[PDB]
Amino acid sequence: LSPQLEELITKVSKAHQETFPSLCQLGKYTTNSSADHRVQLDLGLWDKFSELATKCIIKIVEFAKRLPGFTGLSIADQITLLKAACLDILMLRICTRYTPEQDTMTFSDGLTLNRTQMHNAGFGPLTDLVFAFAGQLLPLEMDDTETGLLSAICLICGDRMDLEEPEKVDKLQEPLLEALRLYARRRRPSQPYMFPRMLMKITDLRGISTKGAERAITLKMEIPGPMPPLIREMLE
Ligand SMILES: CCCCCCCCCCCCO[C@H]1O[C@H](CO)[C@@H](O[C@H]2O[C@H](CO)[C@@H](O)[C@H](O)[C@H]2O)[C@H](O)[C@H]1O
Ligand SMILES: CC1(C)CCC(C)(C)c2cc([C@H](O)C(=O)Nc3ccc(C(=O)O)cc3F)ccc21
Repeated sequence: LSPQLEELITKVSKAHQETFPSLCQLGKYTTNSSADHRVQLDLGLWDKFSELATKCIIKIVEFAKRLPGFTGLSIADQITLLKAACLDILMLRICTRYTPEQDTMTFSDGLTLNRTQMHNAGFGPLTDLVFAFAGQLLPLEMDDTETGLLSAICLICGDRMDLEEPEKVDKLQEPLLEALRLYARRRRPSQPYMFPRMLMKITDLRGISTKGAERAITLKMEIPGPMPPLIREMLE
């Protein structure tokens, strides 16, 4: 047993929770825009969606800086890691806000969109793949500590190209992986495949993020102006 490891778990858990409200903590509200038929694009929904995406990107940067050692990396390496992982973490985040009964996802201001509205906000032909990923996350029953650590593991990874100090990043990732296995096994000792299944979701996230970046390129053709600047930073 390690006191340092337990403090790391609590610190990452609290950093996730304070930068990403839980479904249960949110006052849900809805919209009647484009709610019943899929269209190419509803620009009112794109505008609201992209605004919320921008806010969540800021929250991910805030979460990252709360991770032990992260601000000890070069500023360039911090930005490199954020740019490489932010879409992955966003995809994880919105898929933890999925309500199977209503077939909806909920954003951090409580906006709750049905599947068609998600499509119409810009997800387009990526919509059903995203909802199926969200679907297959549910059986894991991850809690907010596990989502936070998995997100941290996604972000702090020394494989990203163009890192200055990849070995320093590897060493920062090591206790995160240790903490997630410890925590997961302790919380559900009868389900020992939970930790490896959680790590396998990172590859799935990367696949979904890649499709979302491809979708960003066609969506650009359809909106009257450039995407919001922090979204562009992520997509470069
Ligand atoms: C992946 C793409 C990211 C690559 C790196 C580029 C993004 C770097 C963003 C750092 C932004 C710094 O944030 C700076 O302005 C933000 C908006 O005015 C403020 O953000 C503040 O307001 C937000 C509301 O919009 C809140 O959700 C934040 O919790 C709060 O801290 C910060 O308090 C301030 O420190
Ligand atoms: C429409 C499409 C496919 C192309 C454009 C970009 C790349 C911006 C993108 C980005 C995401 C991403 O998962 C996201 O931003 N999620 C997200 C997560 C949480 C919150 C919140 O808590 O409020 C808001 C969000 F917006 C999903 C779809 C797309």
